Amino acid sequence: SSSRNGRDSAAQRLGVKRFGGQVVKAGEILVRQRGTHFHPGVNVGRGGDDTLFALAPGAVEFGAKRGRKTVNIVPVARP
Amino acid sequence: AELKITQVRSTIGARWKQRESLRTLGLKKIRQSVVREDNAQTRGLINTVHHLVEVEEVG
Amino acid sequence: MLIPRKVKHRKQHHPEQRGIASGGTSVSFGDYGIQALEHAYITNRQIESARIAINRHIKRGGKVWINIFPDRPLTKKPAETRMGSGKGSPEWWVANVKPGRVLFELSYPDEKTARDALTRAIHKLPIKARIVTREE
Amino acid sequence: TANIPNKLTANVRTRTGKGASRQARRDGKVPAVLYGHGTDPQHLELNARDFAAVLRSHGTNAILTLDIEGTEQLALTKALDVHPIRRNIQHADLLVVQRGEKVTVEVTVLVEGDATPGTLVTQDANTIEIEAEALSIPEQLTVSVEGVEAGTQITAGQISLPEGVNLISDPELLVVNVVEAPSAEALEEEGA
Amino acid sequence: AKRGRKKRDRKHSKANHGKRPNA
RNA sequence: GUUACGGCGGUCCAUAGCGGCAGGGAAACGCCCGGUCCCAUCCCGAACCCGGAAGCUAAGCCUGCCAGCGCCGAUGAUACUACCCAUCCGGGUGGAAAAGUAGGACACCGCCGAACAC
RNA sequence: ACCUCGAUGUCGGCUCGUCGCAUCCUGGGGCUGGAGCAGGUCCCAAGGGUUGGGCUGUUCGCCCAUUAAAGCGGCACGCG
RNA sequence: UUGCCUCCUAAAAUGUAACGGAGGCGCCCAAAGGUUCCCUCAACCUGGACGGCAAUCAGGUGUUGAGUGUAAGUGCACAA
RNA sequence: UUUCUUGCCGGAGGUAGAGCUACUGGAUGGCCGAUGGGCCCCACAGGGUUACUGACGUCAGCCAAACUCCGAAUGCCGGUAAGUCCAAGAGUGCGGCAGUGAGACGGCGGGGGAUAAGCUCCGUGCGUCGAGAGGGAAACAGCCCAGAUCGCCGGCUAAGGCCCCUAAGCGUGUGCUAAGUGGAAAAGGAUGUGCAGUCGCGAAGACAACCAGGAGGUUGGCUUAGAAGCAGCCACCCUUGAAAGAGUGCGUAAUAGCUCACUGGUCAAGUGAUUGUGCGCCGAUAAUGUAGCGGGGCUCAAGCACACCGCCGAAGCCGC
Ligand SMILES: [Mg+2]
Ligand SMILES: [Mg+2]
Ligand SMILES: [Mg+2]
Ligand SMILES: [Mg+2]
Ligand SMILES: [Mg+2]
Ligand SMILES: [Mg+2]
Ligand SMILES: [Mg+2]
Ligand SMILES: [Mg+2]
Ligand SMILES: [Mg+2]
Ligand SMILES: [Mg+2]
Ligand SMILES: [Mg+2]
Ligand SMILES: [Mg+2]
Ligand SMILES: [Mg+2]
Ligand SMILES: [Mg+2]
Ligand SMILES: [Mg+2]
Ligand SMILES: [Mg+2]
Ligand SMILES: [Mg+2]
Ligand SMILES: [Mg+2]
Ligand SMILES: [Mg+2]
Ligand SMILES: [Mg+2]
Ligand SMILES: [Mg+2]
Ligand SMILES: [Mg+2]
Ligand SMILES: [Mg+2]
Ligand SMILES: [Mg+2]
Ligand SMILES: [Mg+2]
Ligand SMILES: [Mg+2]
Ligand SMILES: [Mg+2]
Ligand SMILES: [Mg+2]
Ligand SMILES: [Mg+2]
Ligand SMILES: [Mg+2]
Ligand SMILES: [Mg+2]
Ligand SMILES: [Mg+2]
Ligand SMILES: [Mg+2]
Ligand SMILES: [Mg+2]
Ligand SMILES: [Mg+2]
Ligand SMILES: [Mg+2]
Ligand SMILES: [Mg+2]
Ligand SMILES: [Mg+2]
Ligand SMILES: [Mg+2]
Ligand SMILES: [Mg+2]
Ligand SMILES: [Mg+2]
Ligand SMILES: [Mg+2]
Ligand SMILES: [Mg+2]
Ligand SMILES: [Mg+2]
Ligand SMILES: [Mg+2]
Ligand SMILES: [Mg+2]
Ligand SMILES: [Mg+2]
Ligand SMILES: [Mg+2]
Ligand SMILES: [Mg+2]
Ligand SMILES: [Mg+2]
Ligand SMILES: [Mg+2]
Ligand SMILES: [Mg+2]
Ligand SMILES: [Mg+2]
Ligand SMILES: [Mg+2]
Ligand SMILES: [Mg+2]
Ligand SMILES: [Mg+2]
Ligand SMILES: [Mg+2]
Ligand SMILES: [Mg+2]
Ligand SMILES: [Mg+2]
Ligand SMILES: [Mg+2]
Ligand SMILES: [Mg+2]
Ligand SMILES: [Mg+2]
Ligand SMILES: [Mg+2]
Ligand SMILES: [Mg+2]
Ligand SMILES: [Mg+2]
Ligand SMILES: [Mg+2]
Ligand SMILES: [Mg+2]
Ligand SMILES: [Mg+2]
Ligand SMILES: [Mg+2]
Ligand SMILES: [Mg+2]
Ligand SMILES: [Mg+2]
Ligand SMILES: [Mg+2]
Ligand SMILES: [Mg+2]
Ligand SMILES: [Mg+2]
Ligand SMILES: [Mg+2]
Ligand SMILES: [Mg+2]
Ligand SMILES: [Mg+2]
Ligand SMILES: [Mg+2]
Ligand SMILES: [Mg+2]
Ligand SMILES: [Mg+2]
Ligand SMILES: [Mg+2]
Ligand SMILES: [Mg+2]
Ligand SMILES: [Mg+2]
Ligand SMILES: [Mg+2]
Repeated sequence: SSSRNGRDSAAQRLGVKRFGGQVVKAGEILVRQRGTHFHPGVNVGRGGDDTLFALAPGAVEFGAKRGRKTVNIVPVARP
Repeated sequence: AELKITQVRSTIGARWKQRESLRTLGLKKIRQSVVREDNAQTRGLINTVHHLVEVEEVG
Repeated sequence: MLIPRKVKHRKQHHPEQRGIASGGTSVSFGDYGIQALEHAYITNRQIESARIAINRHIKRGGKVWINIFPDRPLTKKPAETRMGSGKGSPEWWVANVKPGRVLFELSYPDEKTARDALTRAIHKLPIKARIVTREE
Repeated sequence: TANIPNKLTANVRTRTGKGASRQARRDGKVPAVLYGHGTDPQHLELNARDFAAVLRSHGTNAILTLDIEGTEQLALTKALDVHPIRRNIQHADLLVVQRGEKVTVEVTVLVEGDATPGTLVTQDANTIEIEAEALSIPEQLTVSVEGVEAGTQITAGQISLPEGVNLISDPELLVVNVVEAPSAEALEEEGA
Repeated sequence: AKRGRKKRDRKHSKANHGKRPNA
């Protein structure tokens, strides 16, 4: 007459936060995730909870490097 | 080549991109028509609202 | 009765019962088969009745292939009870059938007896089916 | 034993798509594609009625002589996409072929004759793969059952294979297995 | 269930186009 | 510049892999010989580390050829789908797979050094 | 949980009905494993009829004496 | 049943309800923290006294099927 | 103009679909054949025989919300070129004043329920009602059409319609229906009818009707009283041949007989069988009164399908 379940946790709002070709500031976090689904690419660092962030200003762009999806920051030219 | 677009249906019950495509075409009421160039932007803009308008080329 | 020895989850959603059978639409084991034409939930009750019908009709020697398995459980909450208090306990088993899927297949020497046993089986099913031969 | 190619007419599909295919299928025509070493996937409508007629007369595996707008080509049916229910042929695949060309194919195997009465003959593999020339392709080949002894298996390696044709399947693929006819107290003991 | 069937089916008129409130 | 060379790399990292057959030892790359010294084994100079040039293409390395396994893979059709018609059925216009077939592939590109006419 | 909580009175019996037929009797039949007598089953048929008591608050139900028969239901489980 | 965490529902961004479907948490480890360097498992075949498929030894095959304190998910053999 | 729309460009997904020898589980039938099962010679060595059970493996066909070697359309994030631009009366920021926080049905995707509810719970740059008048659906918040500034004794249309009620067609052409189907319903039954597709024979005369037959080996062997061919087993044999069936139905309970499937005949052209459909039939069945077209009436269609030709029709659009 009772359900032995009915509990869940809060949604953590994970996922890609900046997509390809998007200009970011240095320090912006770019994708929140659990494991390493996206590996840190060139000029992109990885946080303690596996959060990828940008170590330099530029444009986001994804890639594959030896069978590993990677995220990179590309230096846009100064006008 | 360029087209004339005449609105035949109305926007009651119409979804929002359809009404906005009609507004972007510059026509507001039924039986109102506009004339415009036959590029890909217009072709898509009327592809959205083909059920609401009718078009014919000039010449 | 055909019952799976265990299912990973014992309370699933109702099988989506749309589309045309893509897999399992040909007669391969025996020479004549029963091939479906409507979406349904063929329970193990129907399958057992149909198989016994075929065996009673042919009754001598011939192979009956039940190439569908009832392994999807439909639950039913106990009677006289209101809505709520969670999902019920599973208490019958089902194969999800699409129009196109050969349900039963038969191998037997002659023609008319085989056809008659197949239609005897068909009468026990909740769907329209047709007898299909090993050739195009 | 050369098989005479069958003469169909075909004409190039003007425009492609599911709408075009549905319309053509609605006008009693079959959409099909030529390919092979002709290195040109060529999209051809052909008569549905004549296609079905020649497939009846000479099975799935039969050479055709296609008349493409006057040009004359030799073709061989590679695959047929058929509806599971309405059973109409939807699409056809046509390798281009010429004389003296070995090609791999799948040929139906129809057991012939009566067996010894106490047991039933049952085929597991109805089709056997063979390597054979374009014209010399057998539409069907037979396997012998004439009063076998007690239950025994038959494999592709002991079949009377035609001349000019070569087995492709591994010789130890079972085709027809004679299995003892279930007794009264054995037939209804399996299935639950 | 005559009332329900007969109300539910008058949605299939030409002027209603297979739809009607309360089905 | 030539190289049946040695390194360091790259490629939405197998079209590059596995396997099979046939070759090579210029310098190189290795194996090989020893443990005096740095250093080392949860025991072992097997490994790692240090010294040497008696023997070798048997491997590693590299070269050539095989499509047997693994990999890649269309065109067309189909599934599915957005929007729109459409009194259930169903259809039209755009997008379009997976599987399968034709086939492809025994990698390609770069920068330094070695020997060689220079 | 759709109307009714600034009120839609709740069981059984009485009185009075009214309609359906899914027929209890009476009327017309087909098949019978229907000789007759008497039945079984199905079909057609709604004009009229369809009892009085004991036990129980009883409906239901059990029984007693009959009867051609002692029909089943809808109507705010008809009717304060 | 009430707070937290993980998954499915949840319709390929995020988010998404029900007394919907399944489980965990209220800790643990002074190393199970930091850095430096080194290594590759599980399983299978073959050969070995106890010793049996199974315990430790040796040869081979083995690219991830083992393991990751602890649920589940995302990860990790470049190794976490 | 930052908003929104459309085209193009740069992205990340794991849904629909599919696949599974790519994993985790389920799961069908074969094949070889263990280990473990029994037995012989005879030991509990060893060897082989046997319904063995039959690890593993392998062939073929499959299944999954919490499976994935794969995998869209849409949506979403950004950029970019334009569009609209005497307007969307658009974004964003600050402030003053709010109301709201009981939603409903319909389309599509789903959970709960019995893949019930005019049920309940979610998603939707989905709609309408709420908060919407006008036209259609007989009447009928939520369905279709269309958004009411006012006036007019003007015109054109939309959904729906054009025999009479009732505005406009008892419209034209070609077909279908006999059920008042149209104007409710299922499994399933059925020489209804139209069209299309193959198949067996067929003027060397076939299907029907009409006659002569339907035999010799020989009542085939099974438990019983007779299975003889007609309870229930084993299946498909020769001679005359044409015509004889290990004998088709009745019935003789067993036989017999009546017959039949099968050849000979006079007869005179079609005759039998499927498959795809277009319309119909039965199943069909409740209680105040026809009462499941709104009515009259309609097949001499006013029914249905396909083409075409007009018209009527709103507070929509135009005219003043
Ligand atoms: Mg979560
Ligand atoms: Mg850390
Ligand atoms: Mg931490
Ligand atoms: Mg779904
Ligand atoms: Mg299938
Ligand atoms: Mg599948
Ligand atoms: Mg049935
Ligand atoms: Mg009912
Ligand atoms: Mg509804
Ligand atoms: Mg490879
Ligand atoms: Mg050398
Ligand atoms: Mg040394
Ligand atoms: Mg060598
Ligand atoms: Mg080497
Ligand atoms: Mg691959
Ligand atoms: Mg394609
Ligand atoms: Mg309809
Ligand atoms: Mg593919
Ligand atoms: Mg409610
Ligand atoms: Mg009220
Ligand atoms: Mg009240
Ligand atoms: Mg009052
Ligand atoms: Mg009162
Ligand atoms: Mg009152
Ligand atoms: Mg009364
Ligand atoms: Mg009656
Ligand atoms: Mg009566
Ligand atoms: Mg009577
Ligand atoms: Mg009688
Ligand atoms: Mg009278
Ligand atoms: Mg009393
Ligand atoms: Mg009464
Ligand atoms: Mg009352
Ligand atoms: Mg009453
Ligand atoms: Mg009263
Ligand atoms: Mg009173
Ligand atoms: Mg999501
Ligand atoms: Mg989504
Ligand atoms: Mg919500
Ligand atoms: Mg708990
Ligand atoms: Mg650690
Ligand atoms: Mg440490
Ligand atoms: Mg080892
Ligand atoms: Mg844009
Ligand atoms: Mg894009
Ligand atoms: Mg992508
Ligand atoms: Mg997922
Ligand atoms: Mg699916
Ligand atoms: Mg599972
Ligand atoms: Mg899935
Ligand atoms: Mg605009
Ligand atoms: Mg405005
Ligand atoms: Mg505003
Ligand atoms: Mg509240
Ligand atoms: Mg609320
Ligand atoms: Mg709501
Ligand atoms: Mg509601
Ligand atoms: Mg829904
Ligand atoms: Mg629910
Ligand atoms: Mg509701
Ligand atoms: Mg909704
Ligand atoms: Mg209100
Ligand atoms: Mg209104
Ligand atoms: Mg509104
Ligand atoms: Mg609409
Ligand atoms: Mg007019
Ligand atoms: Mg109209
Ligand atoms: Mg009136
Ligand atoms: Mg008039
Ligand atoms: Mg008309
Ligand atoms: Mg007339
Ligand atoms: Mg007329
Ligand atoms: Mg006419
Ligand atoms: Mg009728
Ligand atoms: Mg009627
Ligand atoms: Mg009906
Ligand atoms: Mg029938
Ligand atoms: Mg008919
Ligand atoms: Mg007898
Ligand atoms: Mg006889
Ligand atoms: Mg006769
Ligand atoms: Mg009328
Ligand atoms: Mg007007
Ligand atoms: Mg106006």
